[PDB]
Amino acid sequence: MTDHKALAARFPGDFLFGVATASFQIEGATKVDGRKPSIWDAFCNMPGHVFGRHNGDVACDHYNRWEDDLDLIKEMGVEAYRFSIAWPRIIPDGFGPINEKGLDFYDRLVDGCKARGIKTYATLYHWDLPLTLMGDGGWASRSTAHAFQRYAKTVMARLGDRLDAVATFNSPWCAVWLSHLYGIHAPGERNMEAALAAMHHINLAHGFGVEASRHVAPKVPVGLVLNAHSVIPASNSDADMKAAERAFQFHNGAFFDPVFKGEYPAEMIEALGSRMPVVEAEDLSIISQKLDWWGLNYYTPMRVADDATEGAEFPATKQAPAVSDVKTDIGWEVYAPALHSLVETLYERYELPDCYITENGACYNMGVENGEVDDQPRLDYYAEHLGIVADLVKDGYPMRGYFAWSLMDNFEWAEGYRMRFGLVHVDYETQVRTLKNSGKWYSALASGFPK
Amino acid sequence: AYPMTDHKALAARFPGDFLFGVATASFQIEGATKVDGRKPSIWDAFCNMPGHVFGRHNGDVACDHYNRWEDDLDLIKEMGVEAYRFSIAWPRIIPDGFGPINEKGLDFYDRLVDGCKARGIKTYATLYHWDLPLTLMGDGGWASRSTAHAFQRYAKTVMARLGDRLDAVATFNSPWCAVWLSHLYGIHAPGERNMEAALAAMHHINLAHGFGVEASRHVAPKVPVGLVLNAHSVIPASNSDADMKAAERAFQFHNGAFFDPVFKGEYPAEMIEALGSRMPVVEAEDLSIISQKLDWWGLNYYTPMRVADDATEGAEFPATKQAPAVSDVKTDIGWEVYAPALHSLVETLYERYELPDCYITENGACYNMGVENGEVDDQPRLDYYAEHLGIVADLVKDGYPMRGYFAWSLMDNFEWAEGYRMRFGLVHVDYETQVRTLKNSGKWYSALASGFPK
Ligand SMILES: O=C(O)c1ccccc1O[C@@H]1O[C@@H](CO)[C@H](O)[C@H](O)[C@H]1O
Ligand SMILES: O=C(O)c1ccccc1O[C@@H]1O[C@@H](CO)[C@H](O)[C@H](O)[C@H]1O
Repeated sequence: MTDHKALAARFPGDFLFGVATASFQIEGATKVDGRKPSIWDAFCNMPGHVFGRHNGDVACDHYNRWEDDLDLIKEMGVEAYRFSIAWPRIIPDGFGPINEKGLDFYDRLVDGCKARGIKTYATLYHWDLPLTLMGDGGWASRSTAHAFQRYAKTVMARLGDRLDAVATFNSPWCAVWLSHLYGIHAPGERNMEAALAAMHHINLAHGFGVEASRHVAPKVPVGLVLNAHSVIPASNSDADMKAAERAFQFHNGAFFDPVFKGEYPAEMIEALGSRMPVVEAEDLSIISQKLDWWGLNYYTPMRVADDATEGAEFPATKQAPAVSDVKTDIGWEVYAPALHSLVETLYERYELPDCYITENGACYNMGVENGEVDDQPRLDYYAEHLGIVADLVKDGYPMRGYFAWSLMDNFEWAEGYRMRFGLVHVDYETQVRTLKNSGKWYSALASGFPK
Repeated sequence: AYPMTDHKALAARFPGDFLFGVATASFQIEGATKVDGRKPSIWDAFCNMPGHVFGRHNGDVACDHYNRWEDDLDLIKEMGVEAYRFSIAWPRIIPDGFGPINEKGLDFYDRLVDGCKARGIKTYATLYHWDLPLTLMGDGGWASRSTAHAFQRYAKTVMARLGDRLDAVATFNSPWCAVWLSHLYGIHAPGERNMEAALAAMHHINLAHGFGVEASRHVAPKVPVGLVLNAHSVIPASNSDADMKAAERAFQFHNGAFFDPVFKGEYPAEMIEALGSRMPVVEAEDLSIISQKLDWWGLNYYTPMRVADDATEGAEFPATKQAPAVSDVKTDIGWEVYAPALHSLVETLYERYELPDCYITENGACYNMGVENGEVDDQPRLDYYAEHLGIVADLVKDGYPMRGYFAWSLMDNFEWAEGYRMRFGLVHVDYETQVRTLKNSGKWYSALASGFPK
């Protein structure tokens, strides 16, 4: 289980261990140095969308504290840091003039990492769309993909000489369905037409980003970060099994199929295709450019059952109950085997590049007692899932690295600051960072690498 | 006694100094949404996001009034109509809501008002007709008290430039729409459905109105200040004690939310009992600022709001449901035509509230006929005007201070969630050619209005 020296023995000597973070979740300084609002600033500040109307004005104050945070990462002995770049700082209206002050912040951040021997994994888009782009229709408008194309080039032109890796998007599933169909994330739409348009334009923007990054910075390996869902049927009935496949096509295939097969899932196209935006002739060629790596985000299985309610929109599924009785403080089922079956399914179904676990972590809300944080269930979560990752390596899968999700407690989207995911406790009143016991344990594991 | 046109008989019923006008709104007619420093409004975003507006129609082109304004003023002049009521685009004047003033934006309305003065057309400006700068959504939009101060500063900036020539100014057009329809019902931008959001919008728009009144008089004390409201004509389904109570709750929520703070310096009591706990912070000076004396007010009327008690358990205040229509006549947008509801509404308001002079700022009808042989035969629109103008003349006879009337829609235009499909104009616009064609209703209105001032 939790014996780190024994766990470490199961990984190759060149395995990459990392910690990860996202711009709006930690940075604060929302109106500083030319930054303009993102769709999340708007979402937060409109009553109804976010717990307690919590916003990102301060968060972890990382914009000002970035040096201490980097020193913390070095002191933990962690080889890699994955962060996202705030489009609203770089090109504040989305289109329009470049904010060189904005590029400067990430320019210094990357330099600080280089000096400290910390490998840099940058994500171009982790949900903070500049608000002004909503004027054109946001992700529902194709022009937004070209705004992204230009943004991608702008960032890589400045950073591409030092970045160890880059990912275009993190979790299209959230930016697409959760944001435009379910109304849970910004901009909070609930419309199938809007969502399908967002779907294609995000896929297209990804393809634009790959291309742009390679024209300016060909040495930098390009990736895409996806929260692929481990879809588990409620039963072995034909009904529930056919449900599981429809769910897979809609929740995963909507992104994996275009990127890795250069097509949309056919059954999904039959049901939803007529409400999709224009797909120009070169679109799927651009979307399906070969990647150097991909990032898997995993937390919990997606248990589905057939939903035979009349007129139900594709995929016509409903939530099946948790088999495990272990749950995190946000209520997510803990079931590590669903990570093994997921990776197994994906590598059978698609031609994938090397894989990095880019997010895996757990919500537990204990704070500081006697200068320490006893977050044993988080420690246990990492041990179990890292064990699975080690199994996958054994089984022959190209698992090259693992990023622990959440360097520190932060703004957790619709949950506000109530749900803590970090390895490092952050006291929001004092901004004091406190390494948790899970973090001390992860640091012990990671410190031994590379061997 | 010999035959007389209806417009001449009608004209005899109005006092010699009655004011006749036509009216428009900036986003509905201007187009040119990305020139001369304009940044997007919440309606640009609403239009372009699939699901909110018919056909995803937007305001990019509209009637191209930004470029054809002189021709449109000439049309007004030729119609012999005394007054022009228009709105000013905040996204043109202060593109980010807060931030640098866009002089180019101000220049447009500066030249427009000069063109009206040069033509002898009286100018009635509306400062806000729903086109909030998109950037203000970053702070929460109308749900944030700061937005009220952003409006305040915008109002001041506008009036400092135009105040020497404007005949009247209204701060807002239809709070009901910007508040409930936009933040509770989800039908208008920004399309929220949240009571907490709506109550914040409610108070901050009431507050912004008061700020605007003070700002306008500070820098242009000569200009008469008003507020334009779509007061709903609430008609109970019956005189049962239960429907009667429903009608009063409906009145408090749909009208009193705005009339009580503005004209009585307080919110309706039963509404507070049900909703007060979810309202934003009301500071010490708020209601005295909101309730400043006005020089006039504008009534928007189209159709009645017929209500019955809604016994649905747990129903949110005011807990009413739609009651059946009495007339079977409807416009092409589906609204009951029922002119006497205008009479009972003005009666009700003048007995409940201490109100200044009244101008009918919007009255009109959706009918969609186009051009045939150079003409638009829109007799049902003409009949709507003649009948409602008869009600207005009746209200004058009955002792109410009705000082003027603006026919709503000078021209066919962008109709919000309906897009360009619903035509409200006295002037037809062919959206392919941008050709204006004065309709038969418009020629009739022109013949009436030209006689004034007598
Ligand atoms: O945000 C969600 O609701 C979500 C749900 C399922 C799978 C992934 C999700 O997003 C990741 O989880 C977040 C936890 O709140 C993290 O903060 C990450 O930022 C994010 O990438
Ligand atoms: O949109 C409504 O449901 C509404 C209802 C009652 C009173 C006014 C209303 O909006 C006004 O009517 C518009 C017609 O589409 C006009 O074009 C005006 O611009 C607007 O002020």
